[PDB]
Parts: sequence; structure tokens; C-alpha cells
Amino acid sequence: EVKLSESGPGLVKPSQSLSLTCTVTGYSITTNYAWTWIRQFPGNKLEWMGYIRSSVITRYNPSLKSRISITQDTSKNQFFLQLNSVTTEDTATYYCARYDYYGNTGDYWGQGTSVTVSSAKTTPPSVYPLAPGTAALKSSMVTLGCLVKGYFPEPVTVTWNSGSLSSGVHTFPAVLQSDLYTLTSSVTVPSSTWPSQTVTCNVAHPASSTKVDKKIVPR
Amino acid sequence: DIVITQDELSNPVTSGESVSISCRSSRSLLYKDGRTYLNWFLQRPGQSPQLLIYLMSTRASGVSDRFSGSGSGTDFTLEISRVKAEDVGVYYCQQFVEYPFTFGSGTKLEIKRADAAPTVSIFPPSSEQLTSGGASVVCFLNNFYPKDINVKWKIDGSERQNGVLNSWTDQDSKDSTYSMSSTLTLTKDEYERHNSYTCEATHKTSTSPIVKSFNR
Ligand SMILES: COC(=O)[C@H]1[C@@H](OP(=O)(O)c2ccccc2)C[C@@H]2CC[C@H]1N2C
Repeated sequence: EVKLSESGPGLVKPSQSLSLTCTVTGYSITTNYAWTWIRQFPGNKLEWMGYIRSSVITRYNPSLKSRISITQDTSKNQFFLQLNSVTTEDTATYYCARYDYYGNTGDYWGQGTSVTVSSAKTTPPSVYPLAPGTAALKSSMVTLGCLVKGYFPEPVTVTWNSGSLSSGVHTFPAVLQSDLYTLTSSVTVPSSTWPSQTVTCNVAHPASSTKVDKKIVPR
Repeated sequence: DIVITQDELSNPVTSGESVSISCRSSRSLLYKDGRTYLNWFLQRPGQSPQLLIYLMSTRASGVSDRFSGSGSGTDFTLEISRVKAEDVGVYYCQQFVEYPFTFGSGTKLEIKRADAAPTVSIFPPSSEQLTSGGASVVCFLNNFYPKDINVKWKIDGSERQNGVLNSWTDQDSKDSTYSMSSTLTLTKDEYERHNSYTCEATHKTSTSPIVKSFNR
């Protein structure tokens, strides 16, 4: 069917320009739909930024003044967002979506991409294994985890066993301190499967192009 | 621009019961074609917004018939029949009659499930972090309800309040529970100066705190 995906730098310096791309597959953007950009600030407030439609029609949120521009590339079936002179107020999660005349978007929204406006430098996380100290009542469940410490900016993508294990997983919201983020993730599995069956946490940090796979071993 | 206000729910709702969420606009959303252009979206924990209703009362493709919408020109209501655990998240309405197409402030929906004590687990610093000179002790308080909870750290039997940072998850979409992580961070030297590390969780489910510990 129709699928939208946003992409672009997750860190932009203040005063500079933010640029994002929405790659559409399964439908031509030269159609009469509002290919729009929407953003969600920390706190969850949603804002309509604007759209491009039928290739030559654009509409923008008046509050953005003349710093926003939305354009497209038919040959690549992609549309873009350019937001100039950004400030920390522009830090948010950006989403692309297809709106029709009646306001219906169906499930045609992208997964969203985070953009942080800051002067701080990108810092990759250090990933540490969390394995139980001693032994407890087996024949039941066991909880393991991973500590993702000292990274910037958000976000980090945490999966267990390449994402083939998603049930019983708790990845907590990061905490900010000294311009660095720290987060943890827990995974609970049948005690009968650990340490016999390997359990590994995969941690990716898009902004720094790093990825760590940390196998949890008994101590 | 049009301002859409939404009020918060007064309490978590019981699964299976009916729930109503409101939205109010500073201008009529009734258009010249007799249709009212008002959308209702649900944003589940960690997900992108999903359209539930458009044109005030029309269900989007694949949306459960448990969701219905009504209202006048400036007052609208989303009614959820037989609420389910998967319906938790934040509901937003949006108007589609004037630029910019503004969204309401949103209404959070929580489910009041049976009380559940947390499953507590504590973890010592990793050998890898220790070679780095740091030492983080992590404690997970998983799958409990209600959300209110208190964690206390003790080192060699003595309470500790410095260097602790907590994080809470939103309500789980599958089992309607909450989880929390508590992390105590100290320098390697500090950590090496003590033997007993304890995590103490106090919940409404019991009189006595749940205690988890380990000896370096
Ligand atoms: C301010 O203009 C409106 O609200 C218009 C319209 O917006 P648009 O003309 O910018 C449009 C959006 C998406 C697809 C086609 C057209 C949406 C609905 C239908 C007419 C009117 N509004 C009530």
C-alpha cells in the first residue's frame, strides 16, 4: 500500500537550517493529496507545519513566517522540509503524513524522526551489560538488561536479539544530565532459557553512526 | 488561529466500560457543504498518531466500531465503547477548516486494572564500566499498578539519596501496568568502598517494602 518514511540529521546547530526528507513508496506524490509535515514538541504538543500538493500547491503555518519551505523531487518520489534559522524551540519529532481533502490520513504517517537543535557535540553511548549478581528461584523468570550511558543527542534504538525478542521488554525514557543522556532496558525471559540461550541487546545511535551488540553473560 | 481545548479525565477507567473524551473549538468547524471537519487521533505509547475519526463522525478504515463521534459545530465528543487495554494513550482532535490546521491539547486515557506488586531486580556495575572508573547500580521495578511507587537505596545498611536518577514508563498497552528504573551512579572508588547494595521498593500492594540486594 502506501508508506512514508522521514530521514535527515538528528542534530542541528542553532541559527542553521534543518532539512528533512520524506520518502514515499506505493503512491505517487504528484497526486492531489496534502503531503504534509507535522511536528511534536517535547511535552507532546502537535503542530501543523504545512504541505505540498499536486506538485505546485504549498500551504504553510503562518507562525513559521518565511523560514519554512516544502519542495519535492518527482523522480525520487520524495518531498522535503527546510526550516531556516532554527532555535532550541524547534527541537521536536518531525512526522510526514498524507492528508486528503476531508482530513483523512488513514494510517499514512511516517514513524517520525527526532531533530535536536543544540550546540553540544554528538557523543556515542557506552553500552553496559546488566546480569544478576547471584542466583534466585529458577524454574520461573529471570530479568536481564543493558545500560546505555552518556550519549547525545536522542534517540538510541534498543532491541533484544535483533528485535526477534520484543515481548517482556521495557526500554525506559532517557534522563538528561550534563548534556548527556542515559537510559536502561530490561528483558525478562524464562529462567530455563538463560544462560543456555544467548540474550543480546543491540544499541544503535543514528546520530553517531554507531551500533553495539552486548551479549549478557553470567557473572 | 483556531484554538482547540481538551480537558483531562478525572481518573483511570475500567476495562469494558464506556468512556467519553471532549474537545471544544473557538470557531465552528461546520463547512458550507454541511460537513463538520473535525478529526480524532489516538497516539499510543511510543507510536505515531493514528486517525480514528474524521468529518466528526466518520470512522477511518479499519478502526473498531467501538469508536464513534458526535458533536455540534464547536463541541465534540469521542465515545469509546467497551474500553480496552490497547486504547490507552493520548487522544487529540484536529480541525480542518482553517490554516493552520491546529490540534487540541490532548487527553490521556489510563486503565484502572487490578493492583499488582512490582517485580524488583538489582544489578551490580559491569566489569566494563568499572575499568572506565564509573560504577552504576541499576534497579528495575517492573509491571506494577498503580503507578505511584517509592524506591530507597541503602549502602551497607545506610540510606542514600545522592546520585540516584529514576525513569518511569507510560502505561503498558498489553497488561496495563507500569515500570520504573532506578539508577545509582558513583565513582569506581566510592563503589569499592562498600559491600552491601540494596534497592527497596515500597508499593501500595504491601505493608513491607520489597528488598533486593547484592554484596560486592
Ligand atoms: C483552509 O482551507 C480548508 O480548510 C479547505 C481544505 O483544505 P485545502 O484546500 O488546503 C486541502 C487539504 C488537503 C487536500 C486537498 C485540499 C480542507 C477542507 C475542505 C475545504 C476546506 N476544508 C473544510
